[PDB]
Amino acid sequence: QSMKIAVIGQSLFGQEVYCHLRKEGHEVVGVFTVPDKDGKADPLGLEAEKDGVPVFKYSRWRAKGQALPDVVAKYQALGAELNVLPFCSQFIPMEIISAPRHGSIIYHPSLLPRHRGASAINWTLIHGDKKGGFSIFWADDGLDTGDLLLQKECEVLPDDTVSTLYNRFLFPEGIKGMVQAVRLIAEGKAPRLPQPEEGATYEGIQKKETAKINWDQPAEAIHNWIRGNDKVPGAWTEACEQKLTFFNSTLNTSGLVPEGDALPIPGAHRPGVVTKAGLILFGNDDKMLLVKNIQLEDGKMILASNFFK
Repeated sequence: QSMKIAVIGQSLFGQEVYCHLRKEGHEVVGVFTVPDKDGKADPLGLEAEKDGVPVFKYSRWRAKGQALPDVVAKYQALGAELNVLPFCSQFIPMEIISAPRHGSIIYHPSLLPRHRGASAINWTLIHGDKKGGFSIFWADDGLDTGDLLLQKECEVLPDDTVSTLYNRFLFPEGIKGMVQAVRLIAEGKAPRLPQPEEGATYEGIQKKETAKINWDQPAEAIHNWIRGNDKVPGAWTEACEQKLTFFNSTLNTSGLVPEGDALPIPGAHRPGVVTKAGLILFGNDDKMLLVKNIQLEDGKMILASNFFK
């Protein structure tokens, strides 16, 4: 009923799940989160520090092919009965996952078995999926193969980005879903729903490097690529001697015409055009998409229409 929980996670999502668990009467025995980065502490770590809950910060969890003995010891002192992984950027070693009585439950922002692995919201959108959602699932010895506890779906809209889909649904409903899952576990009523084999896909973490734009694709695929990396890590290309990151794409180009200032883009099927509406780009089908914002290599964010000032 009133459980000793280890929270392994990060970000405001992790903070909120932490706060709710405390409000429901559970004891958070410890929090494992990410290091400060940079000069900025993780908000879940800061909140737990306010409360005097143990807080441990790690980027890597392993050495010599095993869980870090340091982390195992710190973890074993806590006596956790359940692990909750609200927003966890990596896979946690099996030695920690399998330790508690009640097991480990994990939030994953896609409709498992679709998009197993990291960056699942990015891959949802990169593939132009028409539905998306999140799962809370029981960790097993596999990679995001564990039985579901609950799953909630939402419609994906044609210009949705990682940030808009997260803020509209996966964040607010996902927090609610994790909290509901813990309540069911506390009550001894949590479902176990084995994942079907049909439709399983896997992708790994999407770092800035692999967000580089492939121009040899139809406009619709390039639009899905840009929005599926917006805002993090940010789809990019090299143009005008710098690395430019593109945000806020749309395929609504009704009434637009390709007149303005050329933006030559090595490797693209046609040059981009800077217009009053934004940056017009062409896919390899000579169809257009429109990018409204550009982030310069130095980090400055601009309206694409203002690129040449």
